[PDB]
Order: sequence, then C-alpha cells, then structure tokens
Amino acid sequence: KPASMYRDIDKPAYTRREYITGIPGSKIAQHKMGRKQKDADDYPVQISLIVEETVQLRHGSLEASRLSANRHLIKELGEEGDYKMTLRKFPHQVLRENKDGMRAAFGKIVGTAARVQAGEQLFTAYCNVEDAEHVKEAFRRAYNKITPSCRIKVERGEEL
Amino acid sequence: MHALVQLRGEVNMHTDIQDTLEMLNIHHVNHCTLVPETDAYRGMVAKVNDFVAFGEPSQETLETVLATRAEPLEGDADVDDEWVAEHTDYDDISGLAFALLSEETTLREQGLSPTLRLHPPRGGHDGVKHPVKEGGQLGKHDTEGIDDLLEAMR
Amino acid sequence: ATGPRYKVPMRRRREARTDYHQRLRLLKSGKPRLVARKSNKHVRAQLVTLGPNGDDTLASAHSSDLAEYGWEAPTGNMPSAYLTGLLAGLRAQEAGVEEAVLDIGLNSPTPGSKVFAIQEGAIDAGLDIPHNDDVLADWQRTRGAHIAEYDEQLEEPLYSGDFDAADLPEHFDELRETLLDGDIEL
Amino acid sequence: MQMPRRFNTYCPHCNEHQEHEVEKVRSGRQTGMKWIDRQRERNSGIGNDGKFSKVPGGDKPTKKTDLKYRCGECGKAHLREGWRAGRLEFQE
Amino acid sequence: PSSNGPLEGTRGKLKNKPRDRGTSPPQRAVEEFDDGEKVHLKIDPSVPNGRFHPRFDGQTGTVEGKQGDAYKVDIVDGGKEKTIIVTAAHLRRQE
RNA sequence: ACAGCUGGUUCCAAUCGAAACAUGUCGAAGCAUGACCUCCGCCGAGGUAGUCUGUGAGGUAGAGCGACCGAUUGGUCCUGUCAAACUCCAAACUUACAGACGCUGUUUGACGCGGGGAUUCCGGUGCGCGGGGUAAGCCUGUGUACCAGGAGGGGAACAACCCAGAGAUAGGUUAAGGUCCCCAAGUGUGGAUUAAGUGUAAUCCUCUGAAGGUG
RNA sequence: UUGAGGCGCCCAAAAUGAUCGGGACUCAAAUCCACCACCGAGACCUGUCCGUACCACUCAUACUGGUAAUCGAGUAGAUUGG
RNA sequence: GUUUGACUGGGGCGGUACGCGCUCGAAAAGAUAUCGAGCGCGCCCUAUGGUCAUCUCAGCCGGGGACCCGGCGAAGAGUGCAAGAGCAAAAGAUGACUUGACAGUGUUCUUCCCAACGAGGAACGCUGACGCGAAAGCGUGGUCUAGCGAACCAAUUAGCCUGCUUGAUGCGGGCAAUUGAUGACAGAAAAGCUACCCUAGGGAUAACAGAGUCGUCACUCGCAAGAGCACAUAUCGACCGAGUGGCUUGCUACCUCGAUGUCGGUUCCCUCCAUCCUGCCCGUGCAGAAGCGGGCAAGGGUGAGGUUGUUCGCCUAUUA
RNA sequence: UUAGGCGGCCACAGCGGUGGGGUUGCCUCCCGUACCCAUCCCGAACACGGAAGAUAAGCCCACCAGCGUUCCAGGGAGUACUGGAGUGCGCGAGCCUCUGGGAAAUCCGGUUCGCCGCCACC
Ligand SMILES: [Cl-]
Ligand SMILES: [Cl-]
Ligand SMILES: [Cl-]
Ligand SMILES: [Cl-]
Ligand SMILES: [Cl-]
Ligand SMILES: [Cl-]
Ligand SMILES: [K+]
Ligand SMILES: [Mg+2]
Ligand SMILES: [Mg+2]
Ligand SMILES: [Mg+2]
Ligand SMILES: [Mg+2]
Ligand SMILES: [Mg+2]
Ligand SMILES: [Mg+2]
Ligand SMILES: [Mg+2]
Ligand SMILES: [Mg+2]
Ligand SMILES: [Mg+2]
Ligand SMILES: [Mg+2]
Ligand SMILES: [Mg+2]
Ligand SMILES: [Mg+2]
Ligand SMILES: [Mg+2]
Ligand SMILES: [Mg+2]
Ligand SMILES: [Mg+2]
Ligand SMILES: [Mg+2]
Ligand SMILES: [Mg+2]
Ligand SMILES: [Mg+2]
Ligand SMILES: [Mg+2]
Ligand SMILES: [Mg+2]
Ligand SMILES: [Mg+2]
Ligand SMILES: [Mg+2]
Ligand SMILES: [Mg+2]
Ligand SMILES: [Mg+2]
Ligand code: NA
Ligand code: NA
Ligand code: NA
Ligand code: NA
Ligand code: NA
Ligand code: NA
Ligand code: NA
Ligand code: NA
Ligand code: NA
Ligand code: NA
Ligand code: NA
Ligand code: NA
Ligand code: NA
Ligand code: NA
Ligand code: NA
Ligand code: NA
Ligand code: NA
Ligand code: NA
Ligand code: NA
Ligand code: NA
Ligand code: NA
Ligand code: NA
Ligand code: NA
Ligand SMILES: [Sr+2]
Ligand SMILES: [Sr+2]
Ligand SMILES: [Sr+2]
Ligand SMILES: [Sr+2]
Ligand SMILES: [Sr+2]
Ligand SMILES: [Sr+2]
Ligand SMILES: [Sr+2]
Ligand SMILES: [Sr+2]
Ligand SMILES: [Sr+2]
Ligand SMILES: [Sr+2]
Ligand SMILES: [Sr+2]
Ligand SMILES: [Sr+2]
Ligand SMILES: [Sr+2]
Ligand SMILES: [Sr+2]
Ligand SMILES: [Sr+2]
Ligand SMILES: [Sr+2]
Ligand SMILES: [Sr+2]
Ligand SMILES: [Sr+2]
Ligand SMILES: [Sr+2]
Ligand SMILES: [Sr+2]
Ligand SMILES: [Sr+2]
Ligand SMILES: [Sr+2]
Ligand SMILES: [Sr+2]
Ligand SMILES: [Sr+2]
Ligand SMILES: [Sr+2]
Ligand SMILES: [Sr+2]
Ligand SMILES: [Sr+2]
Repeated sequence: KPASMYRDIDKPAYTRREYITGIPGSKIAQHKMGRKQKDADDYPVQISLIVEETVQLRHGSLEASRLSANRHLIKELGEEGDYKMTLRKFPHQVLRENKDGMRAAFGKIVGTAARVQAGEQLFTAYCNVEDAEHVKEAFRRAYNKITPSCRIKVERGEEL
Repeated sequence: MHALVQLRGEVNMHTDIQDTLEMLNIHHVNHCTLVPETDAYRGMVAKVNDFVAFGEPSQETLETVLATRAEPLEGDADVDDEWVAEHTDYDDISGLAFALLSEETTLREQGLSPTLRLHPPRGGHDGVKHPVKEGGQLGKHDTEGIDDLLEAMR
Repeated sequence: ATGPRYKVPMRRRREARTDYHQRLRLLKSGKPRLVARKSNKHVRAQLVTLGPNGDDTLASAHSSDLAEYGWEAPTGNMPSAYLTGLLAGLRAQEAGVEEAVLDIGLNSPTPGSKVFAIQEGAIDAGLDIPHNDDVLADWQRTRGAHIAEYDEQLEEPLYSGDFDAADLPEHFDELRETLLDGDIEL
Repeated sequence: MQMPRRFNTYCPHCNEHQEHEVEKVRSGRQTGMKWIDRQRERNSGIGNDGKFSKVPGGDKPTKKTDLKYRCGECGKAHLREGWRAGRLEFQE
Repeated sequence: PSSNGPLEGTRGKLKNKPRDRGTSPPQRAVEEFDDGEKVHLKIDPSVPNGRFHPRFDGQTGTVEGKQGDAYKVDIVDGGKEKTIIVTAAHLRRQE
C-alpha cells in the first residue's frame, strides 16, 4: 500500500490498545544502535535528522530508513565503530483499512505509524569529528525513505 | 472619542456584527458615528474592527464633517453655526465639536442624527480587504490617517 | 501529604473531635444544640446556635464555676453533671433560648451516663429537649447515692481533701434548691 | 426470590399495622354469562367472526407478582402493585 | 448520544477533583435561603440526595418557596419556565 | 372505483414572509403534534440581537504524566516515546443571572397571552470544527452565512467566490475589480529579480505538479 | 570553505485543433517592494416623483402639511384594495 | 378473501444502529447524525431491603498464601450486573433488631433540551400507620443512571352505585385498583412464487454509458541493499519513499428510467506514445556475426490462419 | 485560650523534624472498679469513681522547608492554542498578516510548618 493512504494527520489520535485489538507488531528491530553502552555526552559531534513537514511515518518506512542508515554506518565505521544512533520516535498511531462497500466502513487494523511534527528530531547520531561526513551520508540515505523533506542539523559541530 | 465608518457591506457579514453596527446607529455603507472611548464601547468597535474604519478625528476635521454631513434629528435643515446656536448648548460648530471630542455630550443628546452620512472617498480608499498596517483601510487609524478618509468623504 | 491526589480530612476530623456525619443530622432540626462535654476532672455544657463564620455560644456552664454557688465536692461526677446542666439551662432561659437538641459529640449514648444527666438538668431548667426518660439515671444515682454507698465500704476514705467522711448527697439537694430560687445572680 | 408467608404491614381497612398472610391469587372460574360471552354467541356467524376469530397471544419472559395480602385480625384482603420475579417461593 | 438517560455525558460535571473527594461540609447543606433570592445551581458530587437533572447545572434561579426541606427554585430553560426541587447542598448565593 | 403516485388548476396590486428540522406513526414518495410563517382580539411597561463588569457552570485546544491510567526504548539513578473512550494542569470560547452603556417599546403597544389560516418535515454550497472513507462533484454531524426564494457590478462563460442586498427617474462619487489592444481608464513612477513565454491562473471537480536534484 | 535567502531549470507521457478569455507581451503587458493618477455598480451622496408606515388636521381610509440614518429584493404561504 | 412490516451508501442475503443504559464520538453550558468506536439491559435479592450498634479496607512490612500481635496504609478494598460516577468514625465490614419493598394523595423534573406528546422513571412533600434510635434523624426498596407495556376482555381486592310499572330471587351493567402481552417494545390476528405477467411512478434508487475518485490496474521517478567469478549502476534489481495516466477493477450515486439499443465481430475514418518493425544515435559482460539495454523519433508498417460467441488467451507457419 | 469547648474555610492547615511548658488552676496521661454501663475474651475500649504520681506521649507554645501544597516574582512565552478578518503564501498538507484573548511543562528565587468566628477562663 502507498504512503498516500496514511501520511497525513487528518484522523483522530487512535492509540488506546485497551479498545483496539489485532495490532501488527512493529517491523522496527532496535531504536538504540552502535555502542549502546557509551554515553551521548562522550561525543564531540551530535548530528540530528530533522523532519520539515508534519507527517505520519509508518513502521515499515521507519525501519527501511533506519536500516539503510545504520547499514552505511556499519559499512564505513565497522560493526563496533565509535558511534551511537538513536531513533527517538515510536509508532503509536494505529492504522485502519476498509478492505461490503461503504456500509460498515470502519476498517480493520492493518498497521502502525509515528506522528512526527515539523521541526522534530527523528534520528540523532553522536560521533567523533573524523566520522562526521559518514553520518551525514547515513542520513542522506535515510531521508530518501521517509515522506517529508529533511534537514541534517549539526548540534555540537564547531569543527569545520 | 473615535469616529466609526462602515466600509464593508451587510451581505455575508455575521448577524452579531450587523446588530452591533445597528446599535452604534450605523445602518449603511459610508455612514459615520461618533463613539466615546469606554470599556463597553471599545468591546463594540473591536467586534466591528474588520468591517469598519476608526480613529480619533482632529478638531479641524470634525468641524468640516459636521458642517457638511450633520443633519437634525428630523429634516433637511443644514447644520451651520446659526443652526447650532439656536438649537444646541453651544455657540458655533467649534463649540459642539470640542464637546463631542471631550465626550461631554452626544449628537442625539443635542437633537442631531447620530449618523453623519458621508460621500464615497474622493480618489478612493486604500482597500477593504486589508488593515491599515498592511496598506488597506480597515481597522484603527492615525489621527492624521482618519482625517484623510473623513476629508475625502466630505 | 503524598502528592496532589491525596485527600487530607477536614481539620476537626484529623483532630478526631467532630463526627461530621452526626453533626449534619443534629443541625437538621433547626433547634440550638445542647453541647454536652466531659473531661476527667470537669464537665462542660453549652447552648450552641449556627452562625455565619462559625458556631455561636449563647449560654454555657462549666463545673468549675459551680463552686461560685456553694459546691465543695469534686467536679467530674454524676451530681456535678446534672447541676452543670441545670446551670446551663438557666442561663439559656435568660438568653431567650427555649428549645434544644442534645449533642453528646464523640461520647457513647450509654444509659444513665453523665451526658444524659447534663440533659436531665437542662430539661428541669425549663428547656424543651427531645429525650427518653428510661435512658436517664434513676433520681438517686443523679443525687449521688452510688458514691455515698461506696464510702460505706470504707476502711480508708474515698476523698483525700477534707469535704466530709460518709459524703453528703444532701449538698446536691441544697444546690438544686439554690439554683431553683428566683433570685440568684446567674 | 424468597418471601415470608406472614409479616407485619399496613391494613388500609383497619387503618393500623397488623400481621398479614400472603397467598398467590388463584384464578376464579368463568360463568359464561357475562356480556362478552353473549356477544360471542350473538356476533358469530358465517365466515370470519372478527375479534372472536383471534387466538390468545404469547408470554413475557418473566411475569409480575400476583399476590393477595390477607389481614390477620379483620380477615379482609388488599392488593399491591407487583414486581417482576422469575420464581416466588414462600418461607414457612 | 448512544442513550437518552439522565447521567448521559456527565463524567465531568458529576465528579469531584481528587482533593474535593469524600463527605462535604454540613454548613452549606443546612443553609437557609429566603424567597426571591437568586441562587446558583451546581450539584455537589459527594451529596447523593436532593439533586436535580444535570442539564440544569450552571443555572441561576430564583427561590420561590420550599417543599419540605428542599427548595422550589424557579429557572428559565431556554424560553420555558421550570420549577426545580433542590436541597441547599447544591445551592450557593448570588453575589 | 380507490391511490400517500405523475400532470394540470385561468385577472392586477400592496404588507409580512418561511420550513427543508424535532416527537409519534405498518412510518420513511404520507400524516399528526411541535419548531417556524401570517392574521385577529387581549394585556399594559418594560425588552435584551452587542459590549463591559460582577456572581456562577465547563474539561475541548494546548500541555503533561516519580499526577492516576494504559501504552511504549536501552544501559550499567540514568536514558527514548505516546493517548477519542488518560488527567497534577489548562485556555480561546460557549453558557445562567444581574448591573451599566447601547439599541428598543409605552398614538409605530414592545415583552407577553389567547384564538383563526397556513406552508413545511427530498435541501444544497462556502467557511470553521468535525466523525467515517485511499479518495470522491462521497457519506453523516455541528456553528455560521449564503443558494434555494437574491437583482445589479466583477470573475471569459458559471445557484451559492469577491462587491453589493434592489421603488421610478436623473446628476455625481466610489466598491469589487481593472488602466497595451480587444475594452472604460497608465504602454504611469522609483528600484530589483526572472530568460523559463517561467509567468500574465485569489477561491476551484475546474487553476496541478511531488520526492529527489541544480557552479 | 561553509551557512541562508530570491527567481528560474530538471524531475514532467494521451488520445479531433495549442493556449493566460484571445491578441500578443521580455530594463514587461511577468515577479517582488514602494509610490502617483485614473477607469469602474442599481452601492454612497444628491434633485423630483411613487408606494407603504406613522404624526397633525378631519367624519374621511377625502384634502393639506409633516417624519422615515434607524421604510421599499423574495419561492411556499397568511393578509388586504382593485 | 387476504396477509406476508420497517431500517438499509438501490434491493436481497447478513445484520437490528426497531424499546432501554454507560464511555468516546460531541467541537470545556444545552442539543447533536452515520450499518460510528468500546459494551451492556429485558433480572437477581426477605436480604443482597430498613434502622441502630460496633468497626475499617486492599497491598506491603516485622513477630509467631490458614489464624494471632504490631507497624505503614485517603481508598488501590468493598458496594448483585455494563460503563462512567459516589462513598471511610461510611454508602464498605460485622452484629442485632425490623418489614417504609407500607396505604392514600400530590408538587416537580424526566420521558420529549429548547418546544407540544402517553406508558414508564426519578426527585421532593403531605395524610395515615409503622420500624429503628437516647435523639436530632433515617426508612416513599437495592448509592446513581438499564431491568419495560394502551384500549377491549378475563381473573382478582374492598365498599358502594345500578338493570325499562312493582316486590322477591337469579344472573347481569358500573365507580377504584392489582395481575394476564403486544421485543415491529406510543400495541394489525398474517407465508411464498411469477421468465405468463399488469399498473402507478422514480434517475428520490440499481444494471449499461457518462461523470468524480484511484484503493485496484498500467507506467515512471527517488534511494540503491543485493548479484552480476572482482566489480550496484553491461544487465538484473529488493525494501522504503515520490508520482503520472484514466486501458482494468472497485467505490460514489452527480446525469438519463414520458428509453442516449447489448457483448463480440465486421466495415470506414481520425488520433495518442508509454515505440513491436523501419531511420538516426549511446552503452555493452561491444572481436566479428547474432544480441542485450538505453536515447531521439508517431512518416510508413504491424499481415494469414486452427479451437473458442468470446474480449482475453492458447496454438501454427510465414514476417523487417 | 499558663495548656479549654463548639466551629468556619477544609493541605497556606499535609508528611517529617528540633526546642520549651505546668503544686491546691486547665487539658492530659495517670490511679482504681461498689455502683450506671461495658467487652461474641479482656474496666484495653466503652462507662463510672478519684488524685498517689508525671510533663515522658498528647495537647498548648516557639521554630526548621527536606517532601506534598497555596500564592507571587523573574525566565520559558506573548511561545502553544484561539474568537474575528484577508483576491496574503503554499501542488498540497499547511502557513502568514491584522485584530481581540492567552496557556502548560520545567528552571531560579520568594511564600506557606494555618487563617478566622463564638464562648469560657489570672
Ligand atoms: Cl467530651
Ligand atoms: Cl406471584
Ligand atoms: Cl430537575
Ligand atoms: Cl436585504
Ligand atoms: Cl509565447
Ligand atoms: Cl388598484
Ligand atoms: K435511460
Ligand atoms: Mg432624518
Ligand atoms: Mg475616480
Ligand atoms: Mg481595492
Ligand atoms: Mg467530556
Ligand atoms: Mg397578485
Ligand atoms: Mg397597491
Ligand atoms: Mg490534546
Ligand atoms: Mg425551492
Ligand atoms: Mg481603452
Ligand atoms: Mg503556463
Ligand atoms: Mg376487499
Ligand atoms: Mg425498503
Ligand atoms: Mg420512543
Ligand atoms: Mg455538551
Ligand atoms: Mg386486543
Ligand atoms: Mg387474574
Ligand atoms: Mg415504535
Ligand atoms: Mg411499470
Ligand atoms: Mg440520481
Ligand atoms: Mg519517449
Ligand atoms: Mg501517425
Ligand atoms: Mg477466421
Ligand atoms: Mg515536653
Ligand atoms: Mg492555493
Ligand atoms: Na453487505
Ligand atoms: Na342479534
Ligand atoms: Na467534598
Ligand atoms: Na388505493
Ligand atoms: Na418520517
Ligand atoms: Na407515502
Ligand atoms: Na487544534
Ligand atoms: Na438596560
Ligand atoms: Na428533512
Ligand atoms: Na438571503
Ligand atoms: Na458575469
Ligand atoms: Na506561456
Ligand atoms: Na408570494
Ligand atoms: Na405486517
Ligand atoms: Na409521567
Ligand atoms: Na398476472
Ligand atoms: Na493520478
Ligand atoms: Na472508473
Ligand atoms: Na459491436
Ligand atoms: Na511512426
Ligand atoms: Na483465434
Ligand atoms: Na461465634
Ligand atoms: Na506534655
Ligand atoms: Sr478527515
Ligand atoms: Sr523524502
Ligand atoms: Sr347476529
Ligand atoms: Sr364461524
Ligand atoms: Sr417470549
Ligand atoms: Sr459547545
Ligand atoms: Sr509602464
Ligand atoms: Sr520597474
Ligand atoms: Sr469537468
Ligand atoms: Sr492550486
Ligand atoms: Sr524540490
Ligand atoms: Sr514525447
Ligand atoms: Sr418595492
Ligand atoms: Sr416587499
Ligand atoms: Sr398475493
Ligand atoms: Sr450494493
Ligand atoms: Sr437512595
Ligand atoms: Sr321485571
Ligand atoms: Sr419459504
Ligand atoms: Sr423458463
Ligand atoms: Sr529501432
Ligand atoms: Sr475456420
Ligand atoms: Sr472486456
Ligand atoms: Sr481464458
Ligand atoms: Sr485502669
Ligand atoms: Sr502531493
Ligand atoms: Sr494582556
């Protein structure tokens, strides 16, 4: 199914699992990547991927963007490199589909999405000065698999 | 004391806004009333903000407007210095105009119509789609700004 | 105490001084309350009406201001209870109060107890309080016969200070008589 | 529900409380001499008999209480508004 | 509404804020109002007896006599005049 | 013959001027009773479409959750997110009554009461807020103004977009919008950008143009 | 070297004849920022008349005089004069 | 001879949103729709009702998943049943007593906001008689909101009225109220077929065509994991993401039901490009030859046949 | 109020903690069961009678802010949201300008360890 069916935030907040049953599990493997034992403050450079429009990103897109981002970080910095990336948004909004015509139209549950407001941080990676252009490329590959246009904002980078 | 001028029509206008203008004795487009500055009266012009043109007139301008557009409570009779003298509590137009500005009396209280039915603006106005800060003619005006409109509507 | 959701009871309930459930029922009559309190050494009896900023006391009597009329005996017993109640009811009649309802507070409604004796006193003073005759003590226990007959089981005196040996419940009769008198400085 | 055979309650006849006995109203037998019985024999002819051609309807899932409150002293009975009860048993 | 009962949509108005939980103070439950007095109708969630239909919560009626201990309060519902039987516990004085 | 169904029902003018909704109905192509329109008689001084202030009602927006509740990360306290059927918080705003100003009524009698006659109960559109649906010139709510039943001006044409609510006639000035021609009015002025005929397209089924990219 | 903004370009495929209404337009007849003067309704102002309503006079709803900034659009329908 | 209901993104099948209650929807007063989301009621209880007395619960901790003692503990316990709400010297627990779950008659709100409408319901009185309590007081059933039924007829309760000139007897007629069901729940006693059909109408509503939409279908683009002996990018290319078209399908119900002739085929004309061939090109995993992929490009061409009504599709031999 | 009784508002009053205070006065603890009354067992409690002793609890008095709370300042923030208007912008989702209102979290610093009424009383 296309994202055009679920990208907008025009529907009510539908998250209460105590009233919603049959919700498919998140396709997302892990939110904490890299060296999850080290601190975020132990890094001189902090670069975040910021979403420019207010959208709803599906779990499949969140995973597809996370995968192609971390896979580049694993390729360039190794499986145990000195970095740590975090996916701070979780897929809370439950999605329906009406799959009988328009009679009894309330659809059956088909998935989960993440309501991300404009200007919000979707991803945040912490790295060392030398590995800065690798993480800027991990995000260039990641923003290609979500719905909005994005910003690659450096929060702790006076080294340029 | 502010001078209100309805610059936008009644069609599509909210009923509660329409009725506020009727309470301020202003029933047609280009009509003008002299409203005092109270809390009660300010709540009224704020609700009319987008369909009107207001601000404080200058003594010189109020006089010009009163001479040309003021009417008695009934009749065609021109309001000149002699009319004022024989019917009002003042000596001339200036004496009445000073009282209206200092909020000592109202046009109704003196036997004059609460409406100064003006002429369309000569050279036209700055527009009825935008406020004054955006280059239009709606909302609050400068004392020099309201004069330009009141004088053009002689 | 714990957080924002915590409910702290009303002040006189934390203090465990007022039974607010019984108070509501007491106030439903519209009549002034005959507040009957008892301490270890003393006994209090008030006539309370409802006011705008709190309760109003129009007439009261404490067992300590009983000695002002001639008492020379202890103040936390049955004869003292009636008299403190009679003295409260008499001051009440002078205040323009005619009827009342018995507020025993947190005390137990035990038959023939001191709070019911305070009530018997006010009834005899001229006040119209809804009562029950067989829940009150028999006239001799009110007089103080139980105490005099305990001094009969002597060997050692009951009283420390010198009032008298075998005890006089006749002092009660003499005091009821002194208060029943039309003169007396109330 | 369970209900006591005898209990104290108001007798609208004696104007005072007495010990009443409760009994389930036993249906009285019909005489066949009422007006409705005469109209049945009269109005019934060839073909459909209209109202007399109908059959008694169904039932409600639970019936109401159909009791008789017999007074212990004067011996006169009274009726009360009943309530829905699936089964009504008596105690003693 | 999914049902036309009296307590429909009254989760908010007939519930106390956590700190206002438990038995209410008696002083207001025995308050004496005189005729002609303007009073504020608001149900106390802690008091079960002597309420009114929740649709009238927020009205400011006029006391026009009493029926037993409860008061007969005259209100105007939209344009229709109504008489509400209510106890003192759910009434507050105007001004 | 009966029909709750289609069609038709013939002269002029003046005043007021809707409902397309609620309850009941073998009811949903119909009725009745209310809302609402109109007419008559009565009563007799107040009324309340606006605003301000005062005394009350409220849990939507937002927010937040070691404040309940329930979702929902990782690490050896710290660290990562949420809620139509959550709330330690909390508006704008709507709403009861009262006072004040305004407006209005006391020969145009308001507010109100009683009676006669209805029509009406297929609605639609814009805007705001919605709920459902991939969506719809979709379906179904709500507040409001409009079309319906609203001319005239503008928008190429065009029920509801803009101006504007309109007796006849006549002179004048403007509104929306427009001033190169068609076509009334500028080939106006100061400055800058664009080289694609981008553009000369407020709103829109109607006018597209996206992610991504551009020494 | 890097950051930000403006206008444009790529991305960009549809069936009888292409289009901003058409012509045609390039330091504009486009776009943005200011400004100047005009054109342009039945609106607004103004002369006369008409209808309706109310006031004065009147038997009159006959004349005469007056007031309307706060009267003048209307389907179904109620009312009334011809 | 008749009946064989209504609702409904047409109708039917399914379902009941056909009488009721709670939360959300509902936009912080009131009102508010959908075959809207979550889910309930058509009883049960002689105590699980009523009053009074005595008392404080879940959970955790320490001492000897039973029991005993202490401490912490405003409420997470319990309160018949949905849901929301109320409650702690109680509305919960225990104990005892009691029958007010009483008769009569009302005021008021609700049912039905506003705003008319029955049954039903509730709040709040009074009259009479009662229960408990010391008493104020509490008890008009269950802490609150679901647990319900007209006329006619019958039975039933107590007293009384009444039946044609008249008395007696029988058997009737009535005033007041209780019970008996109509759940299609403001109440008819009620099954189907019609392609043999008929009529009244409707584009108020379906099939076909158009129109909107584009989930489906077709085509493309972004990123490029991956494989391709090494090499992403000769070639193939996932995930995810952005779109174009209006050929398929689906949706909607705007247009026509006083008729816009069906599918397939045929014949004859014009067109689109997302190009199969032909022309000119680029790359190659391009020696050549034969290819593979891509670009510009719509001038011309794209044919004959076997099964099948077929469109589609399968098959044959020819063909640039 | 040299310690009391009944209250109102019902945390600004709560949780926790420190210091002080009582010869015939007050409140307590305290002493003690013949009686009224009392425990499904216990004069523990309830009830009754009383002062040998005490200020250690409670209570009354003064004070501390760590926690919870009330209010205020400054910052967050005129941000979020929003009633009215717009031939303003944007393919759109949405945004912006003008006008009238205007949070919440959190941070820092103050406040708050109850206020008030009637009565009685060295
Ligand atoms: Cl006491
Ligand atoms: Cl039975
Ligand atoms: Cl009510
Ligand atoms: Cl109009
Ligand atoms: Cl061109
Ligand atoms: Cl005529
Ligand atoms: K047709
Ligand atoms: Mg005039
Ligand atoms: Mg001009
Ligand atoms: Mg303009
Ligand atoms: Mg709510
Ligand atoms: Mg006519
Ligand atoms: Mg005429
Ligand atoms: Mg929110
Ligand atoms: Mg019409
Ligand atoms: Mg020209
Ligand atoms: Mg173009
Ligand atoms: Mg027949
Ligand atoms: Mg049907
Ligand atoms: Mg109904
Ligand atoms: Mg509401
Ligand atoms: Mg029948
Ligand atoms: Mg029977
Ligand atoms: Mg029905
Ligand atoms: Mg036919
Ligand atoms: Mg149609
Ligand atoms: Mg091509
Ligand atoms: Mg060709
Ligand atoms: Mg052939
Ligand atoms: Mg001490
Ligand atoms: Mg636009
Ligand atoms: Na179906
Ligand atoms: Na016969
Ligand atoms: Na309370
Ligand atoms: Na017929
Ligand atoms: Na109907
Ligand atoms: Na019909
Ligand atoms: Na919002
Ligand atoms: Na007034
Ligand atoms: Na309708
Ligand atoms: Na209109
Ligand atoms: Na036109
Ligand atoms: Na062009
Ligand atoms: Na007409
Ligand atoms: Na039927
Ligand atoms: Na009723
Ligand atoms: Na036939
Ligand atoms: Na498309
Ligand atoms: Na189609
Ligand atoms: Na054909
Ligand atoms: Na070609
Ligand atoms: Na073939
Ligand atoms: Na036992
Ligand atoms: Na002490
Ligand atoms: Sr929507
Ligand atoms: Sr993107
Ligand atoms: Sr016969
Ligand atoms: Sr027969
Ligand atoms: Sr049945
Ligand atoms: Sr509202
Ligand atoms: Sr020029
Ligand atoms: Sr220029
Ligand atoms: Sr079209
Ligand atoms: Sr557009
Ligand atoms: Sr772009
Ligand atoms: Sr092409
Ligand atoms: Sr006219
Ligand atoms: Sr007219
Ligand atoms: Sr038949
Ligand atoms: Sr269908
Ligand atoms: Sr009750
Ligand atoms: Sr006879
Ligand atoms: Sr059958
Ligand atoms: Sr056949
Ligand atoms: Sr070729
Ligand atoms: Sr053949
Ligand atoms: Sr086909
Ligand atoms: Sr086939
Ligand atoms: Sr002892
Ligand atoms: Sr788009
Ligand atoms: Sr302010």
